[PDB]
Amino acid sequence: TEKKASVVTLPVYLNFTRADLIFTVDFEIATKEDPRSFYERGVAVLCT
Amino acid sequence: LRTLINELVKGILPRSWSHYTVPAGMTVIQWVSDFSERIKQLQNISLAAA
Amino acid sequence: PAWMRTLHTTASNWLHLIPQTLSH
Repeated sequence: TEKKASVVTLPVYLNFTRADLIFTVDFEIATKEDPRSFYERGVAVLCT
Repeated sequence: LRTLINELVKGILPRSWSHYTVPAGMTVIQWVSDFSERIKQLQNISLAAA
Repeated sequence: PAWMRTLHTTASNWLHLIPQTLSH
């Protein structure tokens, strides 16, 4: 069903160096969060 | 043993010890703690499986 | 040598911290 116009795909990197991608997670955005701003601010997830 | 002692004295993580991927510039004193935590988790997993 | 004693202490501490069992 595609996205929901309020969903961001956040990468999950192994560590802070972000040199190894583990997988991807989809998160809904609250308020008026701009998916574009999340992409530009380098929002991510680290395993450690 | 000479090479391993040299690496330990300079505080560099031994190359033989490094078998799982780690962030660059990671010293041995924190590598020991990380490996200890990983071994603890592995023991919990193995105990649950057995 | 001081390095020898300090490395002995560090390795003993590491042995204490490192767990000693992992069954397949």
